[PDB]
Amino acid sequence: QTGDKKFGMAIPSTVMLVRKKFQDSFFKDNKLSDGVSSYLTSHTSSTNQYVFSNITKLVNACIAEKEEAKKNAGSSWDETKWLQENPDWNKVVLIPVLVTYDSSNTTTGQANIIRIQHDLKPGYVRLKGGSLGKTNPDYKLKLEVISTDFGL
Amino acid sequence: CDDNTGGLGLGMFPGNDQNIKGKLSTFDVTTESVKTGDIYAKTNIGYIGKFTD
Amino acid sequence: KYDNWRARNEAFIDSLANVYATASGRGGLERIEMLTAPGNYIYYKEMEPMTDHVVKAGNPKYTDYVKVYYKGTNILGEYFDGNFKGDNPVVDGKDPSEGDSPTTIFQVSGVITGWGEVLQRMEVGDRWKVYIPWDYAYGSSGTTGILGYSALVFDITLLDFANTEAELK
Amino acid sequence: KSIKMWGLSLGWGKRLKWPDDYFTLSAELAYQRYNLKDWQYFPVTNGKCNDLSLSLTLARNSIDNPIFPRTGSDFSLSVQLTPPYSLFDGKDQDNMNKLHRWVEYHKWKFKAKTYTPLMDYIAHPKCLVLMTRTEFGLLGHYNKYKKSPFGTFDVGGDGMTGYSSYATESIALRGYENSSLTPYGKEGYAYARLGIELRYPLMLETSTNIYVLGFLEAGNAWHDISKFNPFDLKRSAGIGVRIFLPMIGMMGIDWGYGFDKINGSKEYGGSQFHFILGQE
Amino acid sequence: QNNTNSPYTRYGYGDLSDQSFGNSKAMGGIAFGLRDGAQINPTNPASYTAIDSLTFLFEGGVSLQNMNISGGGLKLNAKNASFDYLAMQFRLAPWMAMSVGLLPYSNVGYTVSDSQTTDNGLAYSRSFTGDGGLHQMYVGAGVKVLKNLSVGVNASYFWGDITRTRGMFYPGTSSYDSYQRKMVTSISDYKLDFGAQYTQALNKKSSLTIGAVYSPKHKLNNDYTSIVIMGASSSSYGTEYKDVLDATFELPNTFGVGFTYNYDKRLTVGADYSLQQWSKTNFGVVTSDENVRQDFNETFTYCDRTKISVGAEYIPNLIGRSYFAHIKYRLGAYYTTPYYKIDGKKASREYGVTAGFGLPVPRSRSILSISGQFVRVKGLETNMVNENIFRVSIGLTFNERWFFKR
Amino acid sequence: DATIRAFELDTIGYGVNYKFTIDQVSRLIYNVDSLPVNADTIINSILIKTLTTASGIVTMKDDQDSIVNINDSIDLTKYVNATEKNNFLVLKVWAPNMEVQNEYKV
Amino acid sequence: YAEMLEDEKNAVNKFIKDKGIRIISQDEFEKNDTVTNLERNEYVALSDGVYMQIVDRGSAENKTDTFANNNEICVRYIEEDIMTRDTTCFNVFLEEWGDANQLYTNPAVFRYVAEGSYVYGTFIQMDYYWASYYQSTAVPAGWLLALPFVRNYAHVRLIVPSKVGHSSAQQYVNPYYYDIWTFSKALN
Repeated sequence: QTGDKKFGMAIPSTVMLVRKKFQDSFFKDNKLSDGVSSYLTSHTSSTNQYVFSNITKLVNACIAEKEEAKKNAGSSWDETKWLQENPDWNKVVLIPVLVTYDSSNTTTGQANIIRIQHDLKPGYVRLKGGSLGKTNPDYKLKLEVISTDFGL
Repeated sequence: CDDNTGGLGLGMFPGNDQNIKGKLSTFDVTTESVKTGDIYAKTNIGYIGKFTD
Repeated sequence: KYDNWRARNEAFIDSLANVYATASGRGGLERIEMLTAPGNYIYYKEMEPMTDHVVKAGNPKYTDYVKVYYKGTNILGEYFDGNFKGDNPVVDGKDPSEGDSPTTIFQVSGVITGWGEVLQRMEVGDRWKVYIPWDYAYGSSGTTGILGYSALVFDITLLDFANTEAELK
Repeated sequence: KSIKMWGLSLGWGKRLKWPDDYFTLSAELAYQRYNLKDWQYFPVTNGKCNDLSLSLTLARNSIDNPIFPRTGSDFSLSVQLTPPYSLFDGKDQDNMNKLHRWVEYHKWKFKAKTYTPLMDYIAHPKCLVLMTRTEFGLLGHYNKYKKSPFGTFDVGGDGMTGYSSYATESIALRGYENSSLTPYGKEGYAYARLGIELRYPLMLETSTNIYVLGFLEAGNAWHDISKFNPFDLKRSAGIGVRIFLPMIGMMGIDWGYGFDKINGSKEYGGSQFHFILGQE
Repeated sequence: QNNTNSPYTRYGYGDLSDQSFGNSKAMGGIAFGLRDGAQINPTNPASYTAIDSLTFLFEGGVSLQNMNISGGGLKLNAKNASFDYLAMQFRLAPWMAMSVGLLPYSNVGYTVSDSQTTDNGLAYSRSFTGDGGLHQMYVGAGVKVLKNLSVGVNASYFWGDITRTRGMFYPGTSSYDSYQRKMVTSISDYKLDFGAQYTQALNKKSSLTIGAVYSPKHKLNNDYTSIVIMGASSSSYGTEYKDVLDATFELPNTFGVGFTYNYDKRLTVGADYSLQQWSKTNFGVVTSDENVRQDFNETFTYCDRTKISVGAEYIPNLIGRSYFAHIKYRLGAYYTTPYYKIDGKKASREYGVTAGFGLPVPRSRSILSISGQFVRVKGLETNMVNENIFRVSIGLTFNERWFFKR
Repeated sequence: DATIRAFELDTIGYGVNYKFTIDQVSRLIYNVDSLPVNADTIINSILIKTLTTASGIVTMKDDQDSIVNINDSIDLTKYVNATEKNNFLVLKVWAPNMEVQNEYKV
Repeated sequence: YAEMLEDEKNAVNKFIKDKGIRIISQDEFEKNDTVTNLERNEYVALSDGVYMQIVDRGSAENKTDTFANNNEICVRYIEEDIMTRDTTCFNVFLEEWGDANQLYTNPAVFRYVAEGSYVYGTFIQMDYYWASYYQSTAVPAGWLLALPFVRNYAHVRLIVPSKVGHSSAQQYVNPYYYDIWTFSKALN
């Protein structure tokens, strides 16, 4: 944060990552976090990071969607056409959210989430990477995947 | 009472057991700023005031 | 891997101690007398001074506060704790996989004796790499993440020091 | 909030003449009732349960001295049925406090001990003896789903601690905490316990009797009867002493070192102490 | 991990345990032709008819071991302990005897681990374990059809469970899912074993016996299953994607033959030979997944096992007043080609030398049978391990006057 | 054989404590926030506390080296604003082996 | 007592016979279209022993905005104890307590969860009286059985046995009667 201002705007404490297909439907239907289509994480002030740490279910969901589309189309499939349409198949958005918990089951503590909603108090943060990463590889994020290779 | 045998044994196990490996690979993700749109707020708090940044 | 930890850590300290006494150019090392045990020395290496000093001449005191970038590592170079994880602190960092480092506040009397001795002789904006014996580190059993009887090596950047936190934070 | 248990039994024994005249047959009939509400250490939580059981036991006993035997053996083979209501005789948490108005099982046991002297005896009658144990048990079920929640086995430690409850059978396994191999949700439906012992008496008298021993135990228990495996056991070892009092039973001290782990954890192994009272 | 730590046990049913009781374990395992009436012998059912009239024999046994394991310049050792037999035997008629007992058939035990680091900086660790075995509980009888000749059978329940796992773990990583596949094979069927013995009265004081034993080829009821676990941890069970398969398991035809010479009841010598037709067994599984199929076909594959053994025991001047005249002295040695096939070629070849005693209890007919055995397993190809294994063996034949009547 | 320090002083106003900086390189002690004008009547007889060091033997020059009365009250009005007409409260602290020697001026 | 407390059915039968109340089976309730007649004081025998009467099925002109999963529902009610015939809990206006402004100014609001099994609900906002008296956030399970049979702004009357009551009714084994003046979809 800039300026060392006394009463300035703070970094959003909790953010949600959701597939762009559900960008507005998620909040209009009052859904809770899906696990296979959206994730919640807190800011890690000791490193200045938002980290999601395992988004495997979302990747499998996207792969299954495209494979099912290819299976239904059969011999008349065209990969370029199907990526030229449905341009938000593989896009996700990061949203500041306000998350509230229930208070009961207190001694055997669990703290279930009961409402996720848009964060409307003033706050901001400046993230690394940007639109110049579309052309220049210095300004582009990396996604890290680890797997088991059976050698077949 | 020992429970380890160490690592002696691999090399005689069948191929589909001793060929399994782990791996790390990385892929590139682009990000950009986008406008908010017409969000559905629906909160019970009412906000009143002004400030300059 | 971690066999006979104490002897090899002490041997590392002795290697630095006699290198300063026999090598050309002191092997790059410099040293300070330790006020909690006169006659003992802490060994350190001078590094690239900063370019955004808050122009605070003088050296920190024993009972006042300090703002730093720091990283702590053991003899094999492995990570222990700190504000940064690469080979330099990160500010306006170009690489989008690493964030800009936070700054942390400490009290000179509230840290291990090695820090408490070396911080009283830096001037704002110095960068030093310091080599502290296990006698003046946490020592003996050690904290979480320390295998006991460990000689830590720290990389310190002094940004600012003050009498209270509220005029520093 | 409490748990209520009461019952009674009647039995009838008879000496045989077929193999030899040491064999004794025994038959017994028993009744028990369990009474509960909002209780939690049993799978059953709310209701009342009954059981009628008929037991046949065939035993042979040929030892010389009850308190410090020196020759002979003690064999027992027992089977304990309760009528099979799941079959046509009776025909027709999710529904587990249901269907156990009457509980169903058939329990089998084998139990053998074997005492030999190692230095002549008769002469210098203080002597020195080698003992030997071998116990097996099965709690079978007529129907795969209507397995009995009562009468299961509980194993690990002194064994005496289990008689704070009377709906289970407690089995000592020396060198492993107490009730360690059978925690909540893993009640024992089959078990095995083996083990040598070498014993030397310090004093044998009318009022008090003393002896010291070193052992070599090995035991285990399974939540599933189909995975019974008497060659996969939690081994042990140790030493101990026992006291017989003029106006009280046994009291004794046993130390044991558990060698193998339990359920992947070494927390229950290592050095352990057991404090035996009454009689095993 | 209660009988073995040899990593050869990742193949087949493990390694077959020899159900050799106290006298045979010191005498190299020459159990086919033996008629030593003071101790039990389940390996040939025709041997039961030698028991004295009023006696009941109850035998048991332990064993400790120290395996020196070597390969590729690495050296290590590992120490376990076992339970090898328990059996009862008694007489039903002047011409028939019966026995019931509990025996091992084969065991598995191995943990073999690993730790690594990729060039990209990721550290990872693997872990291949195994546990379980096959067991046998039997009831058998032997009868005299002629004054020289005895025959007998063992009918056995035959059950077990062998479990074998593969893991992939990433120490130091904050949050991740571990991969582990646990292939299990439960078995529950029956096994039949047949034998005969004949004794000849040479030279009025000696005697020579010959024995043979046979068990037919068999196909086993089983419950083979292919579990893959995902995401298990120190706090969570993960998820299990089970998979049930139509696998076929078998036991081969087995043949054995041997003899024992005996003199003045002071000396016995003998030798045995046996062959098991493992290479003529049709193991297999049917599935749509090639990885599983290849594993099955590479882990359950065999070669013909053969065994050659020789041994003796000597009991000097058993009526003189000195305890060392009452002690049975035993010796033996044996050779085996194990049934392991690794790659296309045969895996190992093993040798053994054995010695032991026969300590009797005074004023009783119980026997304590302390015995010891050195065995060396040599790998026949450069990538495989060599073993030097040592083992004591305690066992007690209780024996008491049981069926007496006035 | 160290000379670690935590030198402190008690409430001057009710619930008001003043912080002292400890310059071990230059061997002197002072409070950054100056005492109020009212205090010259209060520190006339006042109590020192938390003077913790590796071995508590400490003395002040008087001819003699008399031992400190750490548990007793003291007149500090002679030692105020000691930078000019310099009149520090100068005191000597001993190491536990009595080999290492130090003085501090307050 | 342990099993003797389950005699709540005697008290419910007393509470039924003390008033004009008729019982209809669900298989008749769902076949005369769907209505409990108010001139005859009909009640349906629902699942888990709940007796329920719809006084107004609600939203009669729109007919489409029924309740469903992830909704937040506002409840106004008055609660009567069956064993001793006493008004125990409420958040509605009545002249006998008209000047007690704290009790009735704010409603109770709960989230409604309706996945493939085990319907349940959690209070987001408890009313002042419930929040001080019972201090628990779990909705009486008997209420949730009524939602599939009504629409927005419905008026229903329920008798709730102990097995599906709130955290006090489940311990002291006490049935209750609720006059739910309104179920509403939550605005703002």
